[PDB]
Amino acid sequence: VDNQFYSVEVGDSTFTVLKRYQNLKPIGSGGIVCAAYDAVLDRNVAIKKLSRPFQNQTHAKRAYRELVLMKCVNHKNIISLLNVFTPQKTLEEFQDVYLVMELMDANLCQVIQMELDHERMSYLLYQMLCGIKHLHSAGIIHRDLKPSNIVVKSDCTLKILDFGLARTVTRYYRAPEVILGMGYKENVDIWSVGCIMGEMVRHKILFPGRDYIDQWNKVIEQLGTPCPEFMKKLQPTVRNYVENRPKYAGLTFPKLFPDSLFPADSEHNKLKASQARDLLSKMLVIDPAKRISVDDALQHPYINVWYDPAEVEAPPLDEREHTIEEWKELIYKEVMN
Ligand SMILES: N[C@H]1CC[C@H](Nc2nccc(-c3cccnc3Oc3ccc(NS(=O)(=O)c4ccccc4)c4ccccc34)n2)CC1
Repeated sequence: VDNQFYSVEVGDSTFTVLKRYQNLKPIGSGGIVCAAYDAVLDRNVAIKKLSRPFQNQTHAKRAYRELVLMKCVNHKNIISLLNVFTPQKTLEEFQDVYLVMELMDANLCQVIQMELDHERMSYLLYQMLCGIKHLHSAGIIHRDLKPSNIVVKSDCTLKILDFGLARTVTRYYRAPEVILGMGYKENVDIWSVGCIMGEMVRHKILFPGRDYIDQWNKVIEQLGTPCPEFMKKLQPTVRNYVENRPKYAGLTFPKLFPDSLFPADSEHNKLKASQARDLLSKMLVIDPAKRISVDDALQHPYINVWYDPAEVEAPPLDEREHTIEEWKELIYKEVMN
């Protein structure tokens, strides 16, 4: 049963996988990820090694939620699992989980460093929004979208790699309502998409900062101090702190995103430029009550040329604390079924 597996050294770690997976190359560390050729499917795959994911509750809750959710969702813009396995034979010896998905070519950090035409940028954006809408329809509100957890192929197809934060580290993309602990709804994810869109245009992180204080300052000093209605939705403590900040009017969007940042040589590109700038202005809106929704962003002219009911309207529960040993059991049952 273990002769089904072989081991190879990859850097500082050891991968022990099914024999079907061949010629492993490292493509990411931080679990460990390898590219591989899969002889049964005749295609390339990415193999992720979770080492002792039950070693603490943070690793374990995340790993478990991820595994479970991969069955609560089938959609081309979201990560899909081809295979799950462990080389260990019994609950007692169990250590590692390996997860296999289709191999993609790049993450969004890499694409952000490139200039893109409007057709590519808009298609990428459309796919993000489709994936999010599918998620929201399943009751999953992500709240942690970022360029590092989105991946693309050379043909511009896109996938979201994880399922976000639970109902209960890079933070530049987190919504104001998250950063300020204020409660949220579906369009909390529009903010992050706006941060990503804005970065793709400017080639610079919009709201960089070593901590949330820093981040909040970078947000208001560019977008302006938000309205009184927004302030009055904050808790006494946080509202105090946010209202006693140096005030700002902020800048308009032609100044935040000058005409020289876009391709605007032809009439096609001049028009798409102003339309891009319009969508940004509906997305980077501090007050969730005034921020565009996902359905409305899909209907926007910059995005809607791609619209397709098939992709947009595809069909769609406890969260609790446990010890290490209980997590190890929960997780092992999920990889074994
Ligand atoms: N420079 C290029 C970047 C893209 C690379 N191709 C590629 N294709 C697919 C996935 C990845 C990838 C890269 C780095 C880290 N993770 C990657 O993929 C995964 C992310 C999350 C996964 N889910 S998870 O359960 O492991 C997870 C999610 C969130 C937190 C913890 C664990 C993956 C599961 C199986 C296989 C790959 C997974 N990378 C090729 C090289």
